[PDB]
Amino acid sequence: KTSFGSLKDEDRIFTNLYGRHDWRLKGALRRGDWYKTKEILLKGPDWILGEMKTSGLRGRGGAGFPTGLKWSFMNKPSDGRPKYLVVNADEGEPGTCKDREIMRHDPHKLVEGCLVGGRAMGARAAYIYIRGEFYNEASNLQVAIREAYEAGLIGKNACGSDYDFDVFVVRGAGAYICGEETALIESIEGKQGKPRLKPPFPADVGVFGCPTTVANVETVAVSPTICRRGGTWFAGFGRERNSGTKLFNISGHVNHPCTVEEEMSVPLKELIEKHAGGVTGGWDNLLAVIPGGSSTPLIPKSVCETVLMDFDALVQAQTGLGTAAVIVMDRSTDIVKAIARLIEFYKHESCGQCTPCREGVDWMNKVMARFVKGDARPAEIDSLWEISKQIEGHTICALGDGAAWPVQGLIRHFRPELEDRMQRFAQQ
Amino acid sequence: ASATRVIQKLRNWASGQDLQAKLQLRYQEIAKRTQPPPKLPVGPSHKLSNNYYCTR
Ligand SMILES: Cc1cc2nc3c(=O)[nH]c(=O)nc-3n(C[C@H](O)[C@H](O)[C@H](O)COP(=O)(O)O)c2cc1C
Ligand code: SF4
Repeated sequence: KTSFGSLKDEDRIFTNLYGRHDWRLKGALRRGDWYKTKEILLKGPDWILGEMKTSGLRGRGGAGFPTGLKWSFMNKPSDGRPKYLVVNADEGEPGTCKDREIMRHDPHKLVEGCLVGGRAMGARAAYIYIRGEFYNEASNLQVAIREAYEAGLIGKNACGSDYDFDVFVVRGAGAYICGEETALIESIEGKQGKPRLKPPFPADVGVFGCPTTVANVETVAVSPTICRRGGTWFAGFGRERNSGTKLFNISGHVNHPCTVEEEMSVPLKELIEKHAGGVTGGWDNLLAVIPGGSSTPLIPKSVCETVLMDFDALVQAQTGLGTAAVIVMDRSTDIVKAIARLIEFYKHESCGQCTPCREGVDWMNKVMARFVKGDARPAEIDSLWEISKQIEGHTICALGDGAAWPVQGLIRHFRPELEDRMQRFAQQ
Repeated sequence: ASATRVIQKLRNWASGQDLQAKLQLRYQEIAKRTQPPPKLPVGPSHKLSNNYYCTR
C-alpha cells in the first residue's frame, strides 16, 4: 500500500495495445474476450453497477467522475422512450492517442464492454461516435462489429441473454468540441457541435430526447473484464479513491515517446524513466511537464519528483489529470510560445455560442502572442489572470476552463520569463 | 513703466508708498500666451487589474 507503480502483464487490460498479435476476432478470442458474456449479462444489471462501484472506477476521459453512480442514473424503467449509449471517441485533445491505439488493435473489447454497459443500464443500441480523421480505425471497428454480428454476439439475441442490442458507428467531421457530452449528442442528432446547459442531464433527456450516458472508450472497454474479474481486483491497484490501470500517452522531448498502460498513482518520474527513457539531457534538463493533454496547467519540476500520477495528487498541486497525456519540455523551447499555441488551438476549436469563450479566448490568444513577441508590460499579466477567472465558471462547457488553466499554470510558475521578455523588448 | 522719474516721485509721495514695483498694468511678468503641450495625468481606477466597479 506504498510506492506502487510497477506491474506485470497479467494485469495489462489492453493486451494488444501495440497490434502485435491480432485485432480481428480470431486472435482476440484467445486474449480473453467474449468469453462468459452471456453469464455476465444474465447475472444482472445491478450486479454490474455493484462491480463498478466496488472497483472505484473514475471516468478515464477528461472529467473524472465515479462511474457506477453515473451509469446508475438510468437504472429506472422507461416512461415511453428508448435508451441509448454513446461511446465517445472524438479523441481531439492534444497528446491523447490511447483511444486511437485501442480503436485499432482491440475493437472487440470496446464492443463487448459497450454491450455490457448497455445491459447494466438499459439501451436499445449504442452509437460509437468516432473522430472524422480516424477513417481507417473506424473501418477496422466496423469490420469487427460485422464479425460480431455474423458470429451472433449482437443483434436479435446478443450472446443469447434474452436481450437484443445493436451497435452503430457515427463518424465525426473534425471538431474538438464534439468530444463534450452534449456537443457529441447534438452532432449525432445532426446539428452543430454546440453543447447544452446541463441541466437537462442526458439521463433524463439526451440524444433524440432519449436517456443516455456518454462514456469514453476505455471507460467501457475495461468494464467487461472488470465484471469478469471483480472490483476487488481492479480496486486493489491504485490509491483508495482513484484506482485501477491507466493508459498513458507520452509526447515531446523524450527519447522514446510511447503509449503505456500502467498502474494508477505511479510517480511521474518512475513513469518517464522506466518507459519512454529519460528526457533529452536528463532530469536536470527538464523544465516543465503537462500531465493532461492541454486542459491542465504546467508543472515546474519542483513537484515532478514528489508527485503521483493521480487525480487527487495533481489536484493538490493546483493542477489536474484529464486523459493522462504526458507532455514534456526540456529547457530548449520557448514555453510561452507553446502555451500561446495551445490557446490558438482553443480559439480555433471553440464553438462560440457562449460569450466568454467566444471573445476572451481570442483576447488571451492575442495577448499571449504579444507576450511571445514581448510587446506588452507586466501590468497586463494580472489583467489576463482576471480574464481567465472571468472565463472559468461562466461557460456552458469546460473548454473555457481548459483554455484558462494553462494560462494560470504559466502565470503561477513562469512569470519571471514573461518579465524578462518584456524588459528585453522594452530595452530594444 | 515710463514715468520720467519725477512724476514717479510725485505719485509715490501723493499715494504714500512705492507703486512702481506693484503696478496695475502688465508688461512682461505674465505667463505668455502660446505654451508647450501638456501631458495630463490619469487618476486611480486605471489600475488595469484588481479594479472592479462593484468594489469602488
Ligand atoms: C471541450 C471538451 C472536450 C472533451 N473531449 C473529450 C474527448 O474527446 N473524449 C472524451 O472521452 N471526453 C472528452 N471530454 C469529457 C467528456 O465529458 C467525458 O469524456 C464524458 O463525460 C465521459 O466521461 P467518462 O470518463 O466518465 O466516461 C471533453 C470535455 C470538454 C469540455
Ligand atoms: S466554452 Fe466555448 S466551446 Fe464551450 S459552449 Fe462556450 S463558446 Fe462553446
